[PDB]
Amino acid sequence: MSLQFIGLQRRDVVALVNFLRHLTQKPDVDLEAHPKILKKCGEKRLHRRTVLFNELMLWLGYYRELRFHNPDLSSVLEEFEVRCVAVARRGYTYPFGDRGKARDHLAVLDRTEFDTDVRHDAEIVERALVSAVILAKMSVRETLVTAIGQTEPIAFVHLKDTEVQRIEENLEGVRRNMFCVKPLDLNLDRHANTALVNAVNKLVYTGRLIMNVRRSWEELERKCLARIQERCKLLVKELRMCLSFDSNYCRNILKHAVENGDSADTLLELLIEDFDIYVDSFPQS
Amino acid sequence: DRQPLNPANIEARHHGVSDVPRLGAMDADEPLFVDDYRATDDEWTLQKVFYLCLMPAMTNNRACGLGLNLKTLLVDLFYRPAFLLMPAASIAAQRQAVGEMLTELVEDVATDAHTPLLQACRELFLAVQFVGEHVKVLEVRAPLDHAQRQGLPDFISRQHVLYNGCCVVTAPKTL
Amino acid sequence: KRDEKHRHVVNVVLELPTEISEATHPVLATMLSKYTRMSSLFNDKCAFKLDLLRMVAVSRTRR
Amino acid sequence: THCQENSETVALCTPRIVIGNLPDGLAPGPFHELRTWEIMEHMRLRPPP
Repeated sequence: MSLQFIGLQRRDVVALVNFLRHLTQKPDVDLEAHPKILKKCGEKRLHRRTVLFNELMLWLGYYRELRFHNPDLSSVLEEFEVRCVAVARRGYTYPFGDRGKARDHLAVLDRTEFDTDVRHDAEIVERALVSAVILAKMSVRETLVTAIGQTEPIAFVHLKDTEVQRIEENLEGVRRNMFCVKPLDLNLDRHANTALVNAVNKLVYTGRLIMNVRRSWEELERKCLARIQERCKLLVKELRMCLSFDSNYCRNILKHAVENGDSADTLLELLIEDFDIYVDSFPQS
Repeated sequence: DRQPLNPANIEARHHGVSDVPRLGAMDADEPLFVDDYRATDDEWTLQKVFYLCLMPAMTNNRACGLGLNLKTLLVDLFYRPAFLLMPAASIAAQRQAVGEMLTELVEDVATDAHTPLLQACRELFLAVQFVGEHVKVLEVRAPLDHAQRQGLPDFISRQHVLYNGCCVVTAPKTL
Repeated sequence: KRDEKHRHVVNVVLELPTEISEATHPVLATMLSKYTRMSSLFNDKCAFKLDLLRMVAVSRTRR
Repeated sequence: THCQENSETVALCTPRIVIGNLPDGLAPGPFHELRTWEIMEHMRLRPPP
């Protein structure tokens, strides 16, 4: 995919293109995580309109790289389905302090089917996690907060803390890098406890991983969307003073919205299509 | 068409941009060229009131819908050298120079002693910048709410909306 | 020939009078490079006509 | 009223400062407007200027 800047050298577009082509094998995937690459785009080195166009081109290439690299979910979703089925089987034949509310929470947990669009998997996996954690806290015979309004926190139940800090370091590392998925199953779970506790710990670890990769994807895509709308509004404002055919034409490109993903994609392909037309309105070098 | 319209990749547009395929793919049932989702809830409510109860009451149900064949009307109405050649720093001559149908269209409805017929027609041609599309009949398959979905769960209501058309009072005898 | 391509653009598919020249119309001088990259749509002569019409419209705005 | 402060439910009471804090099923619109007609008649402004 051709990504053209204007006031840029050969070495800098080489560095930017093998940064954008080698992002998934680099830790801490964020633009501001590697800000020398962003200052290679060249703020204060160049004029305003050209560096604003270069920033918007970089953010478009970043959004295309994000949406194309497409964080995979189907295998971890399938093992999450069989783990929900396993916790449902283990909760049938178990004696509880109360049968009715246990049966109610188990009824919320089972028959759990995910939609095809990735937006509503998070709330369904969250209600599955809160049902599983209610079964966990009640099955170990300790109290839960029964205050109406406040939900019970999604946490591991009766764990040794070295596995807990292992979970914190793994989940923070995937808060940095979210494209290489690595489901690290808890083989360090101790036996001789209740098997329902072991099944719900593995289930809640996979649920924490799923909700957190969706959270990281949402926050990064929302940050990039806000930044690209900011760059588009600044370029419309900055280009407004000059008047020509090419100037008003480049204005008529960026009047399209950017709040949708595919709107940003058609913005990028349009802005790369007739790039030689409006390039006279932008000063070079 | 009778095929369901699933993605956001069918509907797209470019606007004020030299776009040959969207002028080529007119009178086609596939693309459904829409600008951007501007209609929010209150404007949707006002729009529904104006085209559902405010219009047919006051006309006493005498309106109609029409779609102008916009490409041929625009090529016979603005492809003149007084429009293509334009400067940006004798009334019989300019009424001849504008056209033969346009000169009977903007002769009094927008022309006064301050600006002649040729002057305001440049600003009128300046809105061909944002060209529309042809008329399309869209049918709206929509089930009911979550209340009376239980009665007949298979029935889906069918509405019929006009796109790039116009609510019209009387037949345009010049058009 | 690129001259033959541009002559076929100005006087065959878009059908301009020879008073409307390439060397005097700068928006057409930019739009020849756009129009030469499509080998199709040469049967609907009004399509490129409306394209050049809205492009000379966007050439002469105030906004 | 009943409210919630720290993961618990506790009652809460406060005085209605004015007469207007009565609910609709206690002192509705026309009652207040006839009351203001009473105040107008007592203030010798029964035709409002």
